[PDB]
Amino acid sequence: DTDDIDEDDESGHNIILNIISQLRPGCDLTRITLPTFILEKKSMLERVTNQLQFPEFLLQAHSEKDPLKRFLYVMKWYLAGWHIAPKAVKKPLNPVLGEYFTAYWDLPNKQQAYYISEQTSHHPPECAYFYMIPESSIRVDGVVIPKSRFLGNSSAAMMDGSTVLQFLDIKDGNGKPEKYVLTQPNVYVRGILFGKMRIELGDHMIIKSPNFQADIEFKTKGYVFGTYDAIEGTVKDYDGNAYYEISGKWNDVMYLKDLKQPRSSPKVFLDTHKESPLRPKVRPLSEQGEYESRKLWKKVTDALAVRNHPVATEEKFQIEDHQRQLAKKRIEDGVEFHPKLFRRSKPGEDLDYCIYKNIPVDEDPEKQIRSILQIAPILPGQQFTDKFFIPAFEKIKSQ
Repeated sequence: DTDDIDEDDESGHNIILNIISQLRPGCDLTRITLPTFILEKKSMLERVTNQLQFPEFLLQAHSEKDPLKRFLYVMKWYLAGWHIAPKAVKKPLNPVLGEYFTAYWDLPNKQQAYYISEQTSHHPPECAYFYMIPESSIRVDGVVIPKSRFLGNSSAAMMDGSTVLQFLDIKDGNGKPEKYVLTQPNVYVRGILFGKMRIELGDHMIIKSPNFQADIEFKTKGYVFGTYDAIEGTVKDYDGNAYYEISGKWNDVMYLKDLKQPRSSPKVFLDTHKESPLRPKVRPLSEQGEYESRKLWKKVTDALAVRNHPVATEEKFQIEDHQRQLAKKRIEDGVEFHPKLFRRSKPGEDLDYCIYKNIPVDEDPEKQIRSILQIAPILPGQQFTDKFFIPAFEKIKSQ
């Protein structure tokens, strides 16, 4: 699979050294087009679902009665997806504005999970996603907000997005659903000058719940601290009491140490080699829309799969130049882009965007499922209608 092949040969590396020579450390990469040979065959909208491929941990969390153990399972679920990634130094395609991707999972417990996402902003880039398992009262909303940076020998996507997880049938002290906020580590590429490129996850990831929190540092390989991919973090309450220390590597084995029993050794917490991922399902291509991820990028990804980069580049240009023309018209007409599927949040809320459709917390799961399926085609055989293309803000006025 080309996602796992490094195509950074001498000619290719020369192309990158070339680009690197125009930039000053600290600048962003919004002005330049990276070559196609550093692309994996997925839109960022779909790459997000890699992170959701271990729903069993989430289902366990939801069924776990003890608040602290429940927190741990959420942390386990959230950490599990990161190693599901290209083996080569490759990144997902930057989605076009209004691009959308939907997917579902048929879960071991015979329920379904549903996923809807859309690219809501181009300058600066942002996409929003929504994921729900109504039959288990589990709801997830989030956004990706990548800020690209050239740093010299390094570059990065500084990840400012976050995720909100809610257990709808577990009420907190307010009578509201138990809520977790989870942030994202930064994604670095090192060795863009000297030697071979390598991706590292980078700084701090935060997980907050009503009763517990964790701050997890994704360690950067020394010089003196010479190992890749390690994490270190503590699970605390809000009175400063530490319960567990997490350690290990996000792409190998992670361990938890019971700080209450300091004689004990760290115990296996998540072994990424032993856990089997569950991949999303997607409607057939013939059923997908013009700006639906896999269909939109199909000619690009076909060319990528056979390593035909002149074609991949040409196909990517036609798509991206088309979007440039659409953006010009908008400015000419005094109009702005408005997402189809996500409504803008009010100030002081957790996320820039949330799915537009009202899905009452205590509504029967069967009714919640029908509401979800009315938002966009997700399951095989579903159809588009004009409503889909109406902006979210117009659809919340009717609601």
